[PDB]
Amino acid sequence: MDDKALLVEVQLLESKTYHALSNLPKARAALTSARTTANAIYCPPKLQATLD
Amino acid sequence: NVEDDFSNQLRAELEKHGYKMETS
Amino acid sequence: EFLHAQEEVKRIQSIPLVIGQFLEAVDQNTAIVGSTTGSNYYVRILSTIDRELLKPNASVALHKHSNALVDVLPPEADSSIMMLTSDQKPDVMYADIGGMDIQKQEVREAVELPLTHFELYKQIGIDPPRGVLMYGPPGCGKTMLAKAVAHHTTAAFIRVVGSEFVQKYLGEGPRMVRDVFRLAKENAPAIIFIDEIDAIATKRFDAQTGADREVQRILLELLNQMDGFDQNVNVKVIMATNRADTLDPALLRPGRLDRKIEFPLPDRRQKRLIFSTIT
Amino acid sequence: MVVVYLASLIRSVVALHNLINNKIANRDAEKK
Amino acid sequence: MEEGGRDKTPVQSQQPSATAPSGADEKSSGKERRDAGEKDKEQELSEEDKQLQDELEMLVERLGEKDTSLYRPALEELRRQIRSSTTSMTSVPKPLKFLRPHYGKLKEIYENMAPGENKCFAADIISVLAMTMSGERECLKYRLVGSQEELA
Amino acid sequence: PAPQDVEMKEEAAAGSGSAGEGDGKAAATEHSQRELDTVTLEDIKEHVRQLEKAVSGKEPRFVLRALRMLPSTSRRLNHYVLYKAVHGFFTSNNATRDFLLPFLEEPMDTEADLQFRPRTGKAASAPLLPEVEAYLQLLMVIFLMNSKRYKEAQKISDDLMQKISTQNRRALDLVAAKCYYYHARVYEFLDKLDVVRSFLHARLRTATLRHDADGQATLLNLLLRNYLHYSLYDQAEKLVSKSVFPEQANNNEWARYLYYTGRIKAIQLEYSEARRTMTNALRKAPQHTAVGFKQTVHKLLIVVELLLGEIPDRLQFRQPSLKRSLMPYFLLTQAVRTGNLAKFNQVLDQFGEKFQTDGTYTLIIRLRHNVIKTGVRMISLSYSRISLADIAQKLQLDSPEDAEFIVAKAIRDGVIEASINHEKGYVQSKEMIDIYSTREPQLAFHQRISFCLDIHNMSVKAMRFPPKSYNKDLES
Amino acid sequence: MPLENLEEEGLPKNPDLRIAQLRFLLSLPEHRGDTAVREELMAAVRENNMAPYYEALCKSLDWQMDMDLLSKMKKANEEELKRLDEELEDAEKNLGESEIRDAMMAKAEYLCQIGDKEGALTAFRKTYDKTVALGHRLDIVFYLLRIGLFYMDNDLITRNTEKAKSLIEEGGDWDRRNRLKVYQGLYCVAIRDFKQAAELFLDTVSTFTSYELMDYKTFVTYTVYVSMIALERPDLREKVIKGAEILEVLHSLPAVRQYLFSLYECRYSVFFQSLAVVEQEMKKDWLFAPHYRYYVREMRIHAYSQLLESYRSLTLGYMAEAFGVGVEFIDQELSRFIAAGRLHCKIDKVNEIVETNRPDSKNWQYQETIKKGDLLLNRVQKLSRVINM
Amino acid sequence: IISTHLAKLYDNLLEQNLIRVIEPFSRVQIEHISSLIKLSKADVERKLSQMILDKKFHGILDQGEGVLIIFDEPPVDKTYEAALETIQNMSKVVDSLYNKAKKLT
Amino acid sequence: LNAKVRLLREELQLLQEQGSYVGEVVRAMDKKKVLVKVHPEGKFVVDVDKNIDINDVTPNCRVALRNDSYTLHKILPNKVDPLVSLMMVEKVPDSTYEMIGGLDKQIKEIKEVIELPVKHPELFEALGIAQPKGVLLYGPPGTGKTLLARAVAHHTDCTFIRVSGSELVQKFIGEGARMVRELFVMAREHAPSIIFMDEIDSIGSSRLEGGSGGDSEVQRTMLELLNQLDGFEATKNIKVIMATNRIDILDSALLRPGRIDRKIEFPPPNEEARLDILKIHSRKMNLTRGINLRKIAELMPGASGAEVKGVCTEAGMYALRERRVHVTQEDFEMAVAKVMQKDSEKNMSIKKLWK
Repeated sequence: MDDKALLVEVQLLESKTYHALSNLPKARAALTSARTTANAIYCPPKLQATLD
Repeated sequence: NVEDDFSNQLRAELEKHGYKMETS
Repeated sequence: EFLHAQEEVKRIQSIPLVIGQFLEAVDQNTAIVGSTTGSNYYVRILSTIDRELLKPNASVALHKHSNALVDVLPPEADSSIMMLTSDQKPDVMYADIGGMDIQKQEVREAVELPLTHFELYKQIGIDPPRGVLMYGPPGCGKTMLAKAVAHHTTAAFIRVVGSEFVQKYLGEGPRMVRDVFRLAKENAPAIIFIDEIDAIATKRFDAQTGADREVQRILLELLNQMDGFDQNVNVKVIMATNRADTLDPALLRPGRLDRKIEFPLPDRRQKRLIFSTIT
Repeated sequence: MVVVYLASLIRSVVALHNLINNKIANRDAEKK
Repeated sequence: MEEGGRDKTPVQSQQPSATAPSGADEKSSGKERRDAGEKDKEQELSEEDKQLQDELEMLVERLGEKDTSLYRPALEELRRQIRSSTTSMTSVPKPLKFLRPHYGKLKEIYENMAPGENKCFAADIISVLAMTMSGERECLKYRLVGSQEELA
Repeated sequence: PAPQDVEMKEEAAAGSGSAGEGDGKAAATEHSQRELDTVTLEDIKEHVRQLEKAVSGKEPRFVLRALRMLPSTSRRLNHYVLYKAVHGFFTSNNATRDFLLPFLEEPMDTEADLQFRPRTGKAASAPLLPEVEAYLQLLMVIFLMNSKRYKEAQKISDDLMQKISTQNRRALDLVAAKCYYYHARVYEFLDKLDVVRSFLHARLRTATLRHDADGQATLLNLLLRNYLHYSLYDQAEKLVSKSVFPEQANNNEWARYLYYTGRIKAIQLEYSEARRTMTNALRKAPQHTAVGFKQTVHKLLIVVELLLGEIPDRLQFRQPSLKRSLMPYFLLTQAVRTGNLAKFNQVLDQFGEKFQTDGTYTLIIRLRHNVIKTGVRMISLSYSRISLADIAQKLQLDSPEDAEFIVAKAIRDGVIEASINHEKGYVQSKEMIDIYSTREPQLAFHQRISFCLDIHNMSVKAMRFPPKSYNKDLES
Repeated sequence: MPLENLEEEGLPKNPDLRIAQLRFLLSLPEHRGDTAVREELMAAVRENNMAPYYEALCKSLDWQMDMDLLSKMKKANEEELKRLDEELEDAEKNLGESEIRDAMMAKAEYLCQIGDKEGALTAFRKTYDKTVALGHRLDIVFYLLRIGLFYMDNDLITRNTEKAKSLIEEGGDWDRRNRLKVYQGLYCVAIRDFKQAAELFLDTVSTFTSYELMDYKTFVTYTVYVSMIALERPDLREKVIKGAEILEVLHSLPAVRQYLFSLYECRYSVFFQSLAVVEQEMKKDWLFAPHYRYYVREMRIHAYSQLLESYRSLTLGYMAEAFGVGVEFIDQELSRFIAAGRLHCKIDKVNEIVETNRPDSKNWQYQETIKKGDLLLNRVQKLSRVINM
Repeated sequence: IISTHLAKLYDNLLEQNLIRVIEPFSRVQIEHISSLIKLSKADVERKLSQMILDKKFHGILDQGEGVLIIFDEPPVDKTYEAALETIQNMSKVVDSLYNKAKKLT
Repeated sequence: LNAKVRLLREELQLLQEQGSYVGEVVRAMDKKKVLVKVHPEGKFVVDVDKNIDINDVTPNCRVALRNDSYTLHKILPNKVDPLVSLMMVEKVPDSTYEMIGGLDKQIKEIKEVIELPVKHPELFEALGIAQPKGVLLYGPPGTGKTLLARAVAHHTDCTFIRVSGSELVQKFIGEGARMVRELFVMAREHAPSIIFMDEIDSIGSSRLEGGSGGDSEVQRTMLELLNQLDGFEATKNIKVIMATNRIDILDSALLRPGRIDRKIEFPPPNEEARLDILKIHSRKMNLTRGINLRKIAELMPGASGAEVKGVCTEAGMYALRERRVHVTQEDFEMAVAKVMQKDSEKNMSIKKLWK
């Protein structure tokens, strides 16, 4: 039942690792969860830039 | 009948290392 | 003689013809159908050609001279032009708009994939996706997303308003509710879209107001359609509303519509995408 | 061809059986 | 129910008694009909006699698990039996006692179950037995009148 | 007692045979008569009824227990398979026969249609009389070939089966036609100097006058097998050519004809054709009746395939599970492949005696051309231009010059197909690197189309024949 | 998880570096109580020494059994025997379904350890039979399968993998699917069909996260050897080299990674000496193959194919150096390989062209059509013969 | 991330540029195409070599003569393919056809 | 080939004959003719055919018609009815008491009430006075009234024909308000049947408070025929299952005694229920990695059952994105969150800066 801005950041960094291997599916699934909490700003500038 | 390739396995690995120098 | 005889039937199979709808089979020989001429008919099904893919529900043609069922029509034929999205089509796609990329992927996953592919959902073993409820801010192009996926499928789209569900001859209105859903099944893959349920999904109704009676039935029938649809490959109703307080909180709830999607009212990134099209 | 032959083999059993039934009926009569 | 796996007495039952009446009584179906009719052998009729006290007790538990689904599959065949047709008339000392609980089983089917068929099947077995038994039968009716549990 | 248990089955045997005779007698029902008569009835009559249950003393109990000597002698015919005048010419275990207690059962069912009361035996003139006589012999011959009886019994078969018949009919000739072939195999097996061929030739004249399709087909295949044994080549060559050998023939007939034709072709240097028929023959031959000849096909075929320049697999030896008997042939397979003669000559002489039996020895000596051929064949096809010097070092040939003559002769035979350029000195492959410009993909397809069309014409005619035969005879 | 044991078996099979693995192999039956069983597993190893035990020789390289290995075995069977009896007694007390099947498995393990292989298989069937969920049935098949794979007896392996795969959708035993994927690939290597193994393994890595089965990393490494052997470069290129699996692991791959890099660089001297390296480290490290001769033919034919595919002409020297294998050898292999038409080439040795007829041309499509087509005629004749009579 | 991105960009560039030079077919010399394409002699040979295998231009490279030949359209493969397909389906059928036949003999 | 030629030729002449309709024989007359009520056209009195007669066709039976002469052809058991169109969407019923419910009490309580009167109605009549009247299923959407109704149908051995509480649902030959009688005739014929009279009573507000109203008016009559005509008072082989969401919020027609005798209360979910329902769904949909069904059940209960169905389904959709063919833990847990927060957002509205 939990998402948080900090929890998204782990998933943003996991997507990055997946992009470098050349695999979009596992990354795309992960992107979704991350953008949703992001929509309403609740974060310092560093998290925002990673999500972007 | 039985394939000559098996007997060839041991002989083929070794050949490779020498051959490249020996012949062009 | 057989080649000469077949010629004779072909002529009959062809025009003149009068259209009907073929309900159901009571015999392989003869079957029951209903016309647009205002007559229900018992008509004979032509032999030495199939009468065993005749049997499912479809549009059908009956000969004018002989009063028989010589041949069949697609289920596509004899659609209304009263109805939306059968003298229009959307031309939009995902590329054409910027923002709400997160939202676009969710809608796409739910609507677009089962239509195109029935098999993927089966392998995994889940029931194919249910409809998506779209509620959010005005003008964020919530409906636009529904247009972009509808276009991608390359299939029939039946698009109706709330006003089209309610009567046209007084009391026609509940009957029309049954018709729209079944019509989509005959010409499936297909999408059913409701632009407005602004006075239909509202809990409050009277019968002391004669007008309210048809409307309170349209809501009750819509709850039902969701029940019958389940544990099959039929996708649910996809709808658009202004707010989230018009719909009922205890008659419609998630896991009868898989995804119930709110579109962000604050969203910094969405706006960045709108400006970037200009760039 | 093969299908008609498998059936043909089954027909054979009845068809043979008829010639023997007649034999058995002729013998029951001559033995009384 | 004619089984030597125990449903009837080829040797003294006690195990199926409690168990069978809840779902649908299987024990008494084979016991009253099948054992009586196949063997009118008197050493075998004595096992049934010992069994008899148990047989009486069966009526109060049977009234506890009443419900139309539980009752309907359990007996259709007891209803059908005739004593002179199992020829159990021809031994008087032990079959006469077996009739005493046999009646108590039948009465629940006859009225409570309302349909026309249950009454008519049930009539044929009561009459034949009643006339043959007489004097003891009058006592048997009285016991039923009172009822093991005072219900409907 | 012992013959009572198998008694139930004797009534069963009689049911199938009696009907078969019945069918034959009314016009031409021929197709249905031959399928019943051969592998199908026989596998059951012998194995299931006699051997399996035990009690082989139910065979001369079956063709006699009335005391029929027949109007033309056939009393002896019945004795010799089993119960000669003593207990068993193989296996007795019968308490009732016709020399132990007459009668106990009637397979004869009191009607001339296999057998009948002694009233027939001492004299009859009936039209049912030839029909029972021809039939009488089929029932007997069934145990003879399976059990492999020998001696005098074998010698006296011929006398009774033909030269008691010189008048038959199409119905009768067909039955007799099958009986002669089974005796002939039993004859072949003993390796008696007493002429098998002579009887089979005498039988042919009778076959031909009735003009019965069946008689020609059976005798002819056996006549070739006889001929191979004596090793008189010329007559068999002519006899094979004359055989049209009908398309509507039993399965065992098909396997045996192809097999003989293959033996004949192999020595001739027509090995491409011989090897195809011989491989086919093994598959086509049954599990039961075929076993004597069957063995012989697998042994000979391994040598014959080498003669083409095929290199036979290990799976071929392991899979029927005969590998032990096949072991020497296996040695020849290795010798052919390597390309060196010394190993091939040594094996040929040493196993020489064993090969001669099977009839391989004449084919073994032909492999000497083949030892070298098979090895040059792999090397010429695989590569494009290769030196005679490469062929000689690998294969262990004497000289490149020696290898040069050997390749020349082969390209004349045309089973290696090449043109040699002895300039630089290489042997050159034929290859066009496009066969679309040539008719060959079309010609390949077209050949199939003729072969296919033959199946359609064969099938339309064959299909109706058994139901037609049944209609006249009446079906239940 | 017991996949390590298969890696121990495999390396001695080809007689090269056997010595160290022989010892490691021997240690595993002490733990288990597998003395008798070892002789059976030894059979799979064949074409090398594996005969010495405490109950046999001590002369050859393969390691002696300990006095302790024997004693432990006595303990284990006594203990197993005690568990089986104990498990039944508990079964009477409580639920029938779970407890009884556990008991039958005890009996199978006991027979399987003493060496009564037939006895173990009848018991194992019993286990399968008993009414429990389908999910639980799968758990019991996975142990016997691993044991089956060890001996490399074909029959045992076929049965288990095949039923196991059916159950997944029907029960809904998707959770078990993960162990199963790896298990399907093991089957696939185990028959002489390395072709299947190449497609199967690649899928296995993506769907696998974890559920009681061998590491993620180990599979990826193994995926590369199957992928290459069966697949030609365009298939190989998409799947592994662009795909995720190989890159994420990074390290522990150099033999295999050297193969892919060299193949990309397309300098065939470099690819061929890496063929040999990946054969020694990876390929021989598998016991798998019911006839080893097929494994050797496929690695040589694949490498050969790549070289011939790229060029319609090569000079003989470039081709011959690139292989690194002898004139005698190249020729000897070539004659067998050409027939197949995977290579479809010929050697003009005296002008020094290595020409290729092309396996993409009309000459090829013909070779297949004719070859299939002729055999079909022989077949119509065998069918036709039965039907008439 | 950067490396991967740069790599994908490299494979696409290489394919686009080749198509223009090769386009006449036949036996274009590796050297004339090299000049036009804007590549070096050593680099072009290697790029072409990778490409034949990948079939990213559908030609064949001839290292014996020192020319690149591109495969011209050949006459129909269609004839062979329809025969091939028909014969494979019949082989499955034959296997079914035999089993029932066993009953006769 | 002769036969094939003949079939087409006969087919051509036989067919040419103009007209061929359908009617229903409402009744028969002493003139040995029968009244046919042609369904969208004039009524016609025709003589009996030699194919079927008055003995062969009993009243209010649907029939085929031939020609422009409206002569009898064949008997049709079917009739055009909105019931027919409702079946098409309904498809095949599913579910059992156990899946929906979870507790052994819930399953027992529904089972006794419903099943036994279909098995033997004669018994019930005797048991009290008359045959048991309508029954009411009510509960939260954590028992789901229409879904339960489909679970009941397998047990009872009935054809589930869902019956709208609407009677403007016909416009086939006229409105349902007018043609209340047709719905009845079909219902009887396809006996045994369950007529699921779905009127949730969350439609109407003033209709509920009052007694009068158009909707109330039409509904009242359809119920009254059930008693007057009997066959829900001689029998109860056909069960009238009413559904509402509360004990009392009912419309005046449904509420009153003599078309009610039963009301059944089912709880909303609990952890123990959620375990059962999630398990059954999990296996069907796709089971999670290492099992964590227990965790989700312990943590919190489902709002409805629908919510638990939704979690399993939603999980499967995420796994496809991943390039999987099966769910993991990571997907299964995400699904739970997504369905429940959205529910709690829609339902609550006292939470604005409160709780």
